[PDB]
Amino acid sequence: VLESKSVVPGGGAVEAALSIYLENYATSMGSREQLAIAEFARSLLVIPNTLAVNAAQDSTDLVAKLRAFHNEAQVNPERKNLKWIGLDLSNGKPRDNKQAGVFEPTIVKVKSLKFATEAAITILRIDDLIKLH
Amino acid sequence: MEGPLSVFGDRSTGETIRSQNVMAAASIANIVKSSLGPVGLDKMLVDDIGDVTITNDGATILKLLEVEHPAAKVLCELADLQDKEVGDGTTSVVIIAAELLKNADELVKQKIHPTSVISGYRLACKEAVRYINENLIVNTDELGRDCLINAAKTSMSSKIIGINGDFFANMVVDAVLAIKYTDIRGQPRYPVNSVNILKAH
Amino acid sequence: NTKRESGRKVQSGNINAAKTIADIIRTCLGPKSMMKMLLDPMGGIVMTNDGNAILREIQVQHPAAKSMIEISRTQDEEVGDGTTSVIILAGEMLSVAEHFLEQQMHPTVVISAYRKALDDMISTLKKIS
Amino acid sequence: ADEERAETARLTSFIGAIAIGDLVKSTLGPKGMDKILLSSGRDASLMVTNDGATILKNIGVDNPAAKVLVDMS
Amino acid sequence: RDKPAQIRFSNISAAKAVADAIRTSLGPKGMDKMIQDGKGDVTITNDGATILKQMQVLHPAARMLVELSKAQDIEAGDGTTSVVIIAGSLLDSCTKLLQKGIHPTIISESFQKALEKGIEILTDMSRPVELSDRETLLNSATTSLNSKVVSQYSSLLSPMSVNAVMKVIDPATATSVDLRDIKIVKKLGGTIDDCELVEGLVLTQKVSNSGITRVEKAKIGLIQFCLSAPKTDMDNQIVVSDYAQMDRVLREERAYILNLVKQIKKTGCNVLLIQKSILRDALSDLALHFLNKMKIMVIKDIEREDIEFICKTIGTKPVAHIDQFTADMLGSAELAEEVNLNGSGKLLKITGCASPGKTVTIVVRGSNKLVIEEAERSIHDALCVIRCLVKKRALIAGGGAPEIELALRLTEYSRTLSGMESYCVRAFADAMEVIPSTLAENAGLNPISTVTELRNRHAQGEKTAGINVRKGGISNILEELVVQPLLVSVSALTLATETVRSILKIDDVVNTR
Amino acid sequence: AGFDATNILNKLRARHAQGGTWYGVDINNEDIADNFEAFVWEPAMVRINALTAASEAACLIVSVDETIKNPR
Repeated sequence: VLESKSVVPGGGAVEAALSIYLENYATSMGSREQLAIAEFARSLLVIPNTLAVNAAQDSTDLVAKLRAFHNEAQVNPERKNLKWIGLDLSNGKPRDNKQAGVFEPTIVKVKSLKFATEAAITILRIDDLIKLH
Repeated sequence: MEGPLSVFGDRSTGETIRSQNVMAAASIANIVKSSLGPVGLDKMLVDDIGDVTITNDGATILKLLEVEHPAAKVLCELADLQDKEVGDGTTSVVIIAAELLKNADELVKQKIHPTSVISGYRLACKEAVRYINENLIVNTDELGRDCLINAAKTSMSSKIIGINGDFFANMVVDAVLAIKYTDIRGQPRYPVNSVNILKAH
Repeated sequence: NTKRESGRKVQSGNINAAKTIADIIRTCLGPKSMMKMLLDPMGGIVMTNDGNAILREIQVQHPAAKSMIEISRTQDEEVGDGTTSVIILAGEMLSVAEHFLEQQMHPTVVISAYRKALDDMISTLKKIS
Repeated sequence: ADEERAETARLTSFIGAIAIGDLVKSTLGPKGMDKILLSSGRDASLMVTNDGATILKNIGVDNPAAKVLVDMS
Repeated sequence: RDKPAQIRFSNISAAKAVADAIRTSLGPKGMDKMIQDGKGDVTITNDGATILKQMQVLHPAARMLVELSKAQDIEAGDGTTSVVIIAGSLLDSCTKLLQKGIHPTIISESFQKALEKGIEILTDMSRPVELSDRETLLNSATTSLNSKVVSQYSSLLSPMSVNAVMKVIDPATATSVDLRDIKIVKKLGGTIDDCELVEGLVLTQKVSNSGITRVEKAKIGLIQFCLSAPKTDMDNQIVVSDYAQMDRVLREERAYILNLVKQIKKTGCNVLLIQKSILRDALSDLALHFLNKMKIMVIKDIEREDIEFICKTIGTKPVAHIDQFTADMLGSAELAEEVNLNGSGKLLKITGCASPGKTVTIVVRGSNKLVIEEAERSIHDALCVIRCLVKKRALIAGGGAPEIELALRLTEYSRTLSGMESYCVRAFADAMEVIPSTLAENAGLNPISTVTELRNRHAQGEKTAGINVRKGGISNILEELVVQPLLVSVSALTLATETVRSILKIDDVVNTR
Repeated sequence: AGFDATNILNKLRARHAQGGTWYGVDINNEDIADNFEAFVWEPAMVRINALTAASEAACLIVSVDETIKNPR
């Protein structure tokens, strides 16, 4: 937190927020790019749901409570709660503790996004397929 | 394998070999879905048949595994590379990746230009990162409710072994501030292993 | 190599392995007792009131069987008795708990029930001491 | 011993010589087809041939009628 | 018989099917290979070019693909993957025509007539840049760098290439400049920044210890002789059967050599370079340490490359034994430099060498063994692109975009040709349009729709425009920085036309016994 | 009309996030554009009927999952 001033509710919570926003943006752009962002976006929603299952609070319960707080005029980053955006990950249901140690800052969470994309680029990077006897 | 075995070493051509690779990619990930979070679950990996290890960390699991496909191979290394970096993000990174690789070969193939299709994925992460930078709503310990006192309190309540966030909140505030060695890596930072934490029974 | 099998499928294999061990030793403990006869691969007879002995001389399996051998060894080093006792407790609990609470669907709740039964058990058993 | 009887000897004599025959007939006369000889049983290579000498000698004879003709020519 | 019909159909099936797999080229497409070999080794591959040269096959028709790539590198050094994929197009043509009842000899003829017309039309669309003019060379070199892995070491590399080729050059549009004159050496140490172009001849070798000539004046040594000393090639009557007696023979042997190396230095030697193959042990392993002392360079068990370059460029010829004194047929020289750079590397530079008006050498540097590799590929392609202009100049569309463009112009020329050959060539025009299509197809799922669409977008732009193949979007392709040399695409057509034609020509089974 | 169907669908959503207009696919011209200004004019009512009938038809099938049959 000291190294990078900027912070987020980390884990899958930044992810749950971003799904809706990257979808509003996907639509807006249109064409081939709408799919590109939209597949990127739905992949973000799935991680906090899968996490929920583990602590046995389930996927269905998780999505339901969370997406409501986000809105189209609550796209704001703020600095105070008027819409929730965190998600305690031990609780496995969204609370209103906004500084828990189950959040992790910007430094880890930016590189989480980049490494998941890279795996798609790389497997693709090949040109040519051969068998060598 | 599936398809023809006219050729070998993970070649079967056409639709079949792509299908084979993505399923396998998915199997790794599924192990790490259950081990995801601080709520993660223990797995048993049998390493011969006279040995066992119990683990619940995402990168660790994947290291002992026997890759035998190119998709297998790139995905374990991605997790381990992330373990080298910080060792945080390690359970998550795999899970997102499984879904991405399958979707994208379809969309890159459905090109107008392949560099453009990959760039859309980049465009989604560029907004994401930007957002991430803009945020100071949750996990701010420097403009907290009680600064570092509140940050520690909530952390000890999330990882509670008795009654904690009481005496234990105050400790966290003291230890960071007890080191007066600034380590300039982007803003001033303190080591949390230059502290002395002692046990007494 | 890698083998993938998920959820409740894996969790039955555990029951299957544990209970088979637990049953005769459940009779062997007490002030009445039974015999677990080994038929050896080299032949001949070895028969004990202790299940771990017989597992060691032959039959080790991936889930429960290896776990029962390892906890019981720690037990001998500690107090020196109750080597017999551990294995039965571990298998009867996994047997009876798992099936009804999985069909209902809640694995992680069950893990938290084990704590609440640990907390109760210490308090009540100490009062009668 | 082996005895290959009266019809059969003559049949081996015709097909064997026909097969070797069809190799040198492409190059022969004005420009038409060529031979590009495919080598895999001695060594793995391809060879660009146009001379009948190369084509006929390099491929063995294991059909007894075929031996006589490649030597005379 | 039935031997000619069935062979042609299968051989064409068998190359073409592999060429379908192989066609995943340009950009990120298909899914990686980790390869379990037929000999049980783990091998990992990426890049289309590197694979094709490496490819190990035993099907006679598929071997053609391996070697097609190698010829392309030697003439162009560009388009090495490209030349194979378009060859697979010509194979696609060959089946459809067999069904029509056009005989195989006829389909060969048509390839020549496809080549003759096609390359002329390539020269028509092309904008003719000068091969001796630096500015246009500098843009073109950026095109090739930025299409490879580099995007930031590109800055350093573009100007060094224009200078290097300038040294070897000949004014004409005729065939000159080669990588038999452009000498490419690696060196551990230095960085991509420090890469050095020496206009003369520099050889890559390893030199014992550090502490040797790094100054001017040298007589360059090309020797083919072993020493005369006791227990070498001179008589001794001292026969050993003891460790002590062994010690004496070796002492007197090394001693005489310390004298010998002074006569080597008398000559002016500050460079001596030993033959590859011994005539007993060559100059002994003792001689090399003594030579080091005189301030004179070493390398025993010299590579093949050095022996060819020294004799040709500098006129350097073998010399007589040292006890008999050196013959003095050695070339001129003035530099013996042991290149150390960031604590590593051993090298010989020869400056003030005689030349025939050719021969440059670029030294390729990198602080780590992978970092040298990264300079090396990128520079190779940048040298080669400027090279292609001297051999035959001009710029056309790049990425293989003029083969798609060529298709429209070429259909018209077939119809008005109105031969037997017209039908074969028209059908090839439609096959050159499949190359961005086929590339994408294999990767994913849902093939058909995208496949038809890329051919529409390129065609409709007309004879001057289409889709780009390094940016996408319908925009002018003839000059926009999506260019490659005339040489690359004409060379590719040429090589393809010959190799493919050969499959049609055979008749009946053939297998040497 | 002869297009790549998935590529197209996405462009019409863009003008339903940049104006909320009438952008859809034409077979009455074989192009992509506003359909109101292309006089592709058909009642509200065809669409009213088709939604309600499609839901009604749907709910029945997903609800049944226990079928008792008699081949008597």
